[PDB]
Amino acid sequence: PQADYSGEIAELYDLVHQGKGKDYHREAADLAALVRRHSPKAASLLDVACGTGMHLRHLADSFGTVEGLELSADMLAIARRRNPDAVLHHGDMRDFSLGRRFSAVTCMFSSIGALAGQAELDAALERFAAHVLPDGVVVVEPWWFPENFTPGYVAAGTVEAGGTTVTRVSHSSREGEATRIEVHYLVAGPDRGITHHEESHRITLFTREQYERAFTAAGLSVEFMPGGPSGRGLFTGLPG
Amino acid sequence: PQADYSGEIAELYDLVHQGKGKDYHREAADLAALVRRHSPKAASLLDVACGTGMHLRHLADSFGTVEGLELSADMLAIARRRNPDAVLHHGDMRDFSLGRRFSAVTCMFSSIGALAGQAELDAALERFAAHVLPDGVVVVEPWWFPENFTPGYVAAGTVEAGGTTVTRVSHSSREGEATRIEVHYLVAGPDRGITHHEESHRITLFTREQYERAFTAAGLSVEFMPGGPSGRGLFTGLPG
Ligand SMILES: Cc1cn([C@H]2C[C@H](O)[C@@H](COP(=O)(O)OP(=O)(O)O[C@H]3O[C@H](C)[C@@H](O)[C@H](N)[C@H]3O)O2)c(=O)[nH]c1=O
Ligand SMILES: Cc1cn([C@H]2C[C@H](O)[C@@H](COP(=O)(O)OP(=O)(O)O[C@H]3O[C@H](C)[C@@H](O)[C@H](N)[C@H]3O)O2)c(=O)[nH]c1=O
Ligand SMILES: Nc1ncnc2c1ncn2[C@@H]1O[C@H](CSCC[C@H](N)C(=O)O)[C@@H](O)[C@H]1O
Ligand SMILES: Nc1ncnc2c1ncn2[C@@H]1O[C@H](CSCC[C@H](N)C(=O)O)[C@@H](O)[C@H]1O
Repeated sequence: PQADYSGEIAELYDLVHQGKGKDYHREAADLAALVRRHSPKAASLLDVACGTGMHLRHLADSFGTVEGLELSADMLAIARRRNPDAVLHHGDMRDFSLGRRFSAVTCMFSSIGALAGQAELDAALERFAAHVLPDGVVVVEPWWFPENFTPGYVAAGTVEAGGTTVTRVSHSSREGEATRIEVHYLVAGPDRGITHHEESHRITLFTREQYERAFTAAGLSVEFMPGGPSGRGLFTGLPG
Repeated sequence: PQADYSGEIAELYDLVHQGKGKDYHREAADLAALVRRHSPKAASLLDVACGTGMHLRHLADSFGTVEGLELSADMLAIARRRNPDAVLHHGDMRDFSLGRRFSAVTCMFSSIGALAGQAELDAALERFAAHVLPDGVVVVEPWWFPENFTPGYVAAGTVEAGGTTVTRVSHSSREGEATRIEVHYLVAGPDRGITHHEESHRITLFTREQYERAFTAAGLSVEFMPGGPSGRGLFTGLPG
């Protein structure tokens, strides 16, 4: 299985997540209101691990200048197509340097959990702090805390769009201090026939203290609020 | 991919077909009624390619004595558990010889489409007539005809049993004189994780007249009723 968000997996991302019920329009509106709460006059936003650019496409309608960073070229391609007039960088949230700062730096949908341990987490928070304006805000949607993760969780759904049926089923286990989530897809359409795809990801179960440590090492005050877009809450941090 | 109805594919059969809405109770009832129409005092019944023995289990409530014949040892094992007091034979519809005759010889759910070519169809029908009593009836549920099969058809459904989620997705193409149906499964549960399975079959697209000629060569009068249990109609033959 792949772990790199590429190929047909990357192609099926938007369809499966929309079918699961993810509402990027609501999420972007919530996020713009969160940002303006901590930074009333905020005018620009860097979305880190922006994936297919779905958040940016909507954040564009609340913020004058949006920008992305994304490690997977195949995810980035879809995002650039969707956000043709924004700058979207190919790069790595651990070690990136855009030479500018934004009112908000966001990292959504637990993309932070692709990092391996405290050192990587710390390095990414430090980069997020390096790209935020002095009156701005950094927003990170965490993965589950270890005590709130349910090993053995099964998600299964099937959606169809434009002649094609796509079933996605995931199963998750605890693997050391991370979730191993294994995801299988069957994709069937009249002319193309049926194929099976798979991916597999390790998503780190950082504790609240570990996120907090990373924010604080970056010069950011930190606040957690439970709930948020995926039930995992949101951290925000403010420089100074 | 397997073609032989074995292993996990055989274990999944009942759940997926019942999940798809197949009602062997109502089909058994209909079949028993149809049998009696033609042979009012009918007492015994042979189910050829009986698979998991689902029809047999309900036909037992209508006919004094039921028996089956199945090629696949793994399907048959399921059928023997389900029908512990009936005789179920391990054998081939193309050439079996049981030593006795029955009021009804049935062959249901397009099992007859595993045969290729007029010679095999003929052979099977002559065996069915070699096992029917003189006042009894042969019932064969055909596959689609070449004129009414829908190429490109995709089926997808999900069912859950015992904590396990099973998703089955089929694609069907016209592969010459048969339907190629390729079936994929994803099976997931909290304790067992996810597993993928696949089968693929050619199911022969015999014309109406090919079945008619098989029944005729076998000594049976033949009638066709459109619709039937699965949309494909039903043929019935009476020795004579
Ligand atoms: C709702 C719920 C979820 N979970 C965990 C279980 C499983 O690891 C995950 C939900 O699985 P999913 O719905 O198949 O995954 P999701 O759409 O959330 O996407 C997640 O996994 C994919 C692979 C990542 O790209 C994505 N960034 C993640 O959010 O979240 C829990 O532990 N408890 C819960 O109540
Ligand atoms: C609804 C419909 C279906 N079809 C064809 C398309 C496909 O070949 C078949 C439906 O496939 P399915 O629902 O996946 O299959 P089904 O449950 O009927 O099982 C069939 O294929 C399996 C492999 C055999 O063991 C079984 N003996 C067959 O009935 O029927 C048609 O031609 N016209 C139709 O209107
Ligand atoms: N080190 C890294 N730097 C930047 N992006 C990364 C990364 N590791 C993983 N990712 C990206 O993180 C994303 C996780 S999926 C979430 C994508 C998007 N934020 C959304 O909400 O839909 C994928 O696009 C993946 O390629
Ligand atoms: N030559 C042959 N003789 C006997 N059974 C056969 C066969 N070729 C295929 N089969 C059986 O045909 C069945 C098709 S599935 C239909 C099974 C059952 N009649 C039901 O209605 O649910 C499978 O059990 C397969 O193993």
